Amino acid sequence: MIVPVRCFSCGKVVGDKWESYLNLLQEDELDEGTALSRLGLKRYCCRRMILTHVDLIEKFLRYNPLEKR
Amino acid sequence: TLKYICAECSSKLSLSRTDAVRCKDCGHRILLKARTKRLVQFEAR
Amino acid sequence: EWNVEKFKKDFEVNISSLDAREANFDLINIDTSIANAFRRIMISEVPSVAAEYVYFFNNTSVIQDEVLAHRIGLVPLKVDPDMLTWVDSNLPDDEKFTDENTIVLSLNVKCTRNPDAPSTDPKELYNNAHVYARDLKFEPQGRQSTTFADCPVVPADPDILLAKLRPGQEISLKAHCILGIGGDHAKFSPVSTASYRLLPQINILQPIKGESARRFQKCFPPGVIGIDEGSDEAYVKDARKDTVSREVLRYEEFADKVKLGRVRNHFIFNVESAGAMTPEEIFFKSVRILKNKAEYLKNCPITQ
Amino acid sequence: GYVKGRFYSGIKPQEYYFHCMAGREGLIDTAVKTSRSGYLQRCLTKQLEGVHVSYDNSIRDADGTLVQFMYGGDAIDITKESHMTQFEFCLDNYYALL
Amino acid sequence: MNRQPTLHKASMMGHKVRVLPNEKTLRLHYANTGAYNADFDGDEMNMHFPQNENARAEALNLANTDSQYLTPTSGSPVRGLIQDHISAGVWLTSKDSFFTREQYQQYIYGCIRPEDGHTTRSKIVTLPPTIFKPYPLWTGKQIITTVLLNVTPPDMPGINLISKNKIKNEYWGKGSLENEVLFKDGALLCGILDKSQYGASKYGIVHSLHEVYGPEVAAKVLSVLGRLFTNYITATAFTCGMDD
Amino acid sequence: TFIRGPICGTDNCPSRLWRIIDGRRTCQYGHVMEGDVEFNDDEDLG
Amino acid sequence: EEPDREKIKLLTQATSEDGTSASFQIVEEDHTLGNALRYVIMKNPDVEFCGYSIPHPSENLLNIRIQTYGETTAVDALQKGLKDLMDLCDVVESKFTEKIKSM
Amino acid sequence: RSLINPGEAVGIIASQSVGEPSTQMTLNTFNVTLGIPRLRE
Amino acid sequence: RTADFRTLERESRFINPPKDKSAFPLLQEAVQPHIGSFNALTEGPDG
Amino acid sequence: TTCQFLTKAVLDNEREQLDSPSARIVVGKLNNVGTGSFDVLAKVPNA
Amino acid sequence: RKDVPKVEGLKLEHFATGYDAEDF
Amino acid sequence: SSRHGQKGVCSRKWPTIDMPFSETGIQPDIIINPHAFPSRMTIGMFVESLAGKAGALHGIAQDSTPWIFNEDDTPADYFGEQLAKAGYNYHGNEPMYSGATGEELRADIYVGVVYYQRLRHMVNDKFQVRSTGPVNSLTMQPVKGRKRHGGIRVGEMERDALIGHGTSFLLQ
Amino acid sequence: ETNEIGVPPVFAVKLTYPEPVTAYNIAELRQAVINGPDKWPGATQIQNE
Amino acid sequence: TGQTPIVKANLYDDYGMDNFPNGFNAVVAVISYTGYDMDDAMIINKSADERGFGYGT
Ligand SMILES: [Zn+2]
Repeated sequence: MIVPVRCFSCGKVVGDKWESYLNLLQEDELDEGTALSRLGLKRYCCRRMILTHVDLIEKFLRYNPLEKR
Repeated sequence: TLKYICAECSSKLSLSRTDAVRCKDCGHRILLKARTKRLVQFEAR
Repeated sequence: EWNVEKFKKDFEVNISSLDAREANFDLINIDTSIANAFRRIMISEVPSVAAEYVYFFNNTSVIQDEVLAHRIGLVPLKVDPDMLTWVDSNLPDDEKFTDENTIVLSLNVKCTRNPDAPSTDPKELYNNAHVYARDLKFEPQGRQSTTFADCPVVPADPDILLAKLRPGQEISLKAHCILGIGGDHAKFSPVSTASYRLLPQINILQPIKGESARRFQKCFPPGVIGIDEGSDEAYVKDARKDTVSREVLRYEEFADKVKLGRVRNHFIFNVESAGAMTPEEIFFKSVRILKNKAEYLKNCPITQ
Repeated sequence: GYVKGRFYSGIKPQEYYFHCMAGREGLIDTAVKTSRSGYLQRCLTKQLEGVHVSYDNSIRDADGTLVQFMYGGDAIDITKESHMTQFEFCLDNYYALL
Repeated sequence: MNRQPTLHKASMMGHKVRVLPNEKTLRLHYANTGAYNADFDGDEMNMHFPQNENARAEALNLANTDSQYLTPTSGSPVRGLIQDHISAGVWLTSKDSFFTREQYQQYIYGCIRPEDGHTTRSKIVTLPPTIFKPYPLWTGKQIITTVLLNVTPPDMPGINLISKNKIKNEYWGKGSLENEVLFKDGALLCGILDKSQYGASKYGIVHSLHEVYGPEVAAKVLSVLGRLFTNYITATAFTCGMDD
Repeated sequence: TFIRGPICGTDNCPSRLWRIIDGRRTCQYGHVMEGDVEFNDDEDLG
Repeated sequence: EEPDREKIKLLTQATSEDGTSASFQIVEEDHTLGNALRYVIMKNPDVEFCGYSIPHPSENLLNIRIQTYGETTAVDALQKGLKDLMDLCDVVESKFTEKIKSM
Repeated sequence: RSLINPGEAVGIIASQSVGEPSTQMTLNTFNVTLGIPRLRE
Repeated sequence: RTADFRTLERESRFINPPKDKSAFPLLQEAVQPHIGSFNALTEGPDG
Repeated sequence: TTCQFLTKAVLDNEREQLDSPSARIVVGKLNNVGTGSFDVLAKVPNA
Repeated sequence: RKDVPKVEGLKLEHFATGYDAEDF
Repeated sequence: SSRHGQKGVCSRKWPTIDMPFSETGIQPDIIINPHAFPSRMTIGMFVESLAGKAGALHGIAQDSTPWIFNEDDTPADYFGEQLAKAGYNYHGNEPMYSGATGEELRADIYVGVVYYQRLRHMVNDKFQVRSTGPVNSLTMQPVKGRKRHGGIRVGEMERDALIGHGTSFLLQ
Repeated sequence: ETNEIGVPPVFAVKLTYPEPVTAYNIAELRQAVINGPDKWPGATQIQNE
Repeated sequence: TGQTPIVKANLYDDYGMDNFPNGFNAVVAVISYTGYDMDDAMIINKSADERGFGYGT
C-alpha cells in the first residue's frame, strides 16, 4: 500500500521520501544505491524501507466505486 | 439524506417503499450503501 | 576510591558535530550504566506530542480508517513540549481534553477530476489526489490561540504522504494530539536513533612498516591508519573513524601483530531527532529526567 | 545417491533429487501411523485399574484377590532406587545422608 | 495442568499459581516441557482448579511437579534446563570466565532473592575472590558454588560428587581436566557443567541434590540456575553465524 | 437487555431476571435463582 | 499535602533487625535507574552487597538489595546513593552546557 | 526408606510404563515381529 | 548474481495497466491445463 | 459390550460390591487407592 | 562454467557514527 | 516464518529500550534463537541473512535461484565480499551492545536482513474459562462449547492419570 | 519458578474458590469483598449460612 | 504493507509475484538474548510493532 510513515527498525521518517525517490530514478537516472544516499537514508534498516516498497495503493485506486467507468 | 450507490454505473440513489431494488439509470439489481457524515473514533495506534 | 569531585575532574565532553537534527558528541570517563541510562531515557522517557485520538467524520478512501489513524499518529509534530500539560486518563471525555492538554488537528480533503488534455500523471489529472501531512490544519482551541500564535503547530516533515484519493472520495477527520512518552508507544519517541558506540582501540604490537603497512592501510577505513616511513611507520591517525569490521583479523600476516579492543569509558553518542526538538536539547532533557528520577525517590517515605 | 555435497556449499541437482527422496521416506511413515497405541494402553488400564499395594505389602486387586506377594520381589519404589547401589556416592555423602 | 493426550501421570501435575499482569496466555517454565511432551508452537493445556482442602492437599503433596522429578518408567529424571541454559553453563563455568565484585554480586542477586524465600539464611553470603592482588576477581565456577551455598540448608554438609561432562578434555587444550566434574563440600572445583549435569540426565549435580537434600531443594536449584543462566545470557549473549 | 420468562421473587418483584452465566440466574439486587438447563446441542445434511 | 507512599517500599521480610541489610521494591522502574543506582551505591566503602533485580518483565517492579558491613543502615546507604546520582547528573549537565557554548 | 508405599497404584503405573514408551515404538525396520504388533500379540 | 527489482517498471504498470496482451505470460501458461481443456469442449476439430 | 454384561449380571442376581474404581465412580463413592485406602477418625476428649 | 557476476562499482557505504563521506 | 521452514510463534513483544543495539544504532525487528539451527540445518537462511544485508547497503537485489553458485564459488565468499566493500564484517557479524546493561556483548552477533512472513491462523478462538454455568438437562453436567461458555473434559486417560497419583480426592 | 504456572488476569478474575470465613482470614477476606469482581485480589459471591 | 524481497529468484518477476506481496523484510538477529525464545519461539521488537510491522486485517 502506501509508503510507511516511519521506518520499522530505526524510526526515521521515511514517508516523505517515496516521491523524491521515484524522481531520482526517473529524471536523474540514478541507480538505487546513489538515490537512497542522496535522500539521507544510510542505515540499511532505513534503506530497505524505501528500496523495497511495492506501492500497491496505485493498483487499488483503479477500483473506484464512486465514479463512472 | 439516506442514499445508495448503483454498483454498475456509480449513480447515487435512494429508495423508500414500493420501490424496486434497481438502478434508475441503468437497470442494475445490485446496490451498495454509501457512507455519510457520522462520527467514529479511533486510537491512533 | 570514588567521589563526586573525583568524577568531575576526569569527565569530559567533546562535541563533534551539532545540527538542527543530529548531534554527535563524546562522553569520556563515565560508566556504561550511566551512559546506558542516558540512551535509555532519550528513546523511552523524553515526552513528545503526537496524535492519539482520531475522529473520522467521513472516510471514503481505499485506506482503512484504523490504518489511516495509525499513520497520523506517526507524524512528528513540531510542537514544543512544556507548552502542554499532561492529560488525565481517568476522568471522562467531557472533562478530559482541555486547551492546555490538547492540540486539535483537522483534515478535510475531497478529490475531484481535473479537466485536462493528455496514462497521465495524477497531479495533472485529479484535484487533491495526494494527501500530505501539510494538509493537517492547526485549529487553535481555547485561550491558546495567543500562545501558539508565535509559532503554530506544523508537522516537522510536511511531505509525509498520508493518503491517496480518486475523484468522489473524501477524508474528513479531526485528531486530538496529546503528550506522552515513548515507552507507551513508539510514536511519542522524540529521537530517530539515540544510540552510542564505544571508542575503538587498535593496539599495534610489532612494527609493521613497509609494504606490510600499505596492506594494513586497506584493512581499515581510509582515515584510520597512516604512514610516514619506517619511522612513524603505521599508527592510528583517528581511532574514532573505525568501524569494527575486524577485516585485519582474516589475514595471517597481522593475526599476531595487532589487537582490537575498546576504550571502555569513552562513549560516542549519536542523537538524531524526529523533528520537535533539537538533539542537544533532548540530551539535557534526558540527564535531567534521570536526576529527577532520583529526587522523587529520595524525597519519598520508605513504606512499611 | 552418495551426496558428496554439503549444506555449506550447496548440493548439485542430481543429489538434490535424491535428498528429497530421503526426506519423504520419514514423512510417509508418519502417514501410515494413524492410531497405534491408544487401545493397547486402554486395555491394560481397565484390567490393572484397581491393582494396588496393600498394607501387608502384597499386590492385590480391588476385590481382594492377590496378584503378587511383594512388589517386584523386593518392595522398592522405582522412583527411589536410583542411588540405591551408588555406594561410593553414599559413602562420600555419609554425614549428609545420615 | 495437563497437556491433553495424557499418556503417563507426569502429564498431569500440580502447579502453584503465579498471576502475571498484561498477558493473555498460560505461561510455563522450560523445565516442565519434558514431562508434558510440550513444544511452544500452538499447544494448549487445561487448567483445573480444585475446590476444597482435600484436593488442594493432594495437588501440593502427591501430584506436584516436585515429586515428579524421576519418572516411574525406569527411574530416570525428566526435568532439567534445555537449550540456552546448557550453552551458558559451558560459558559461565569455563576457565576464562572472570567476574569482578560488582558483576559477581549482581549475578547472585539476579537469581537468588531473599524476599521470595530463596535463601536459607535471610542474608546473601558470598565467597572470597580467587585472585586477590592485581585486581580482585571471582571465577564463574565460584558463582555456581555460591548459589548452592545460599539455597541448600545451612546445617548440612555440602555435596560431594565426582561425575563427568559430555565434553572431551582434548577440546580445551593440553593437560586440561575439564571433563571431570568435582564437587567437594558444595564447591565446584573442576569441570564445566552440561546437559549431563543440569539437564534431564541421571547422576548429575541436580539429580544428586535430589537424593541428598530432597525434592524441594532440587526444584529450587533448577529455578536458581535457570535465572542465573538467563541473566548471564542477557549480559553476555550467544550467537551462531556463517563463519561457524 | 433483560429477557422475560417466569416471575421473580427474592422478596421484591414479579418480573424478568438477570441470568449471570447463561443458565445461572440472579435477581436485580444480587440474590441467586436455581438451575437454568440451557438446551444446547452439537452438529455431528447429516 | 500528602506524599506518595506507594513508590518505594521496604520489604520487611528480608530486612534485618539492625537495619544493615534490607530489600526495597520500586514501582514503575526497570534497568534504567536500577543499574545506574547500583553503580553509585557500590562506590560506598560501607556497602558489602548490592544488586538490583527485576522479578518478572511483565510487571514494573524493581527490587534492589543493600547489605552494609555495619555502622550505616541500608536506608542510609540507599539515600547516599540517590544523592550521589543527583550530583552525578549535575556534573554531566554542566560539562555539556559549557561545551555547547564553547563551539 | 525407599519402599513402595501401601495404597500405591502400581497397576496404573505399570500400564502407563508400557503404554507411554510404546508411542516411541512405532517406526520401520532398522524376521521376528517387533514393536507394537509384537506387543499386541 | 545481478537480478534487479524493476521499480520504475512496476510503478508504471500499476498506474497504467497494459492495453495489449498481458505481461507475465508464464502466469497464463500455469492454468493452460484448465482453460485449454475447457476450450476443447466447443472449439477445435469435429466441432 | 455394555448391555451384554448387564444381561449376564441381571440373570445372576449379582451384588456389585463397589470396590473396583470403575464401580466407585459410577456410584460416586470415594476411590480405594491412595488416599482412600484408609479411614480418618477424630479423637474426641470428653466421655 | 561461468562465474556468478561480481557486481561492479561497489564502494564504501558504512561510515561510523557522525562521519559521512569525508574519506577522499 | 521465514522462507526456509523456520516457523515460530511470537513469544513476547520486547521493548526497544532493552533490546540489543548495534554500532549502527539498529535494534533488530526479529530475534531468532541460534538453537533453532543445528537440528533444522536450514543453511539457506544463513546465506539469505548476509545476501539481504548486502542488498540493503548497495541498493541491489540478489538472485537466489538454486544452483547458481558452486562449491568453488561459495556464496559466503560472494556476499561476504560485498559486505567487506561496504565496510561491514566479512562474515556477517556486527558488534552489538546489551540493551539492558549497556555493555558490549561478548561475540559479534550475526545480524542481517531476512524476508519474513505472517501466517494466517491465529490464537483468538483458543482460550476459554468456566467457573460455573449452563448444564445439560439429562446429565446435569456442564455443557460443551467454546462460545456456549462450556466445560473442559476430564477424559478417560485423565481419570487413569488421577488414579496413578493415588489422589482419590482430585478424582472425586 | 519451575513448579509454577503463569495465569493471565483474564482467567484470574473468573475462577473462584469457596473460602470459609474464620478468625484468621477475615483480614484477607474483607479486602477481597471490598475489591469485588474486577480488581484482582478480590471476590465475586458470598454465601450466607 | 508488503514488501518485495531483496533476495529473490529470477522467476519471482516472471510470474508477477510483485502484484501479490507475501511478506516483509526484517532485520533479524540470530541471538539468544532474552530467554523467551526457545524450541519454537521468536521475539518481536515492540517499537517496530507500534510502527506498523506485520499489521494485517
Ligand atoms: Zn433479590
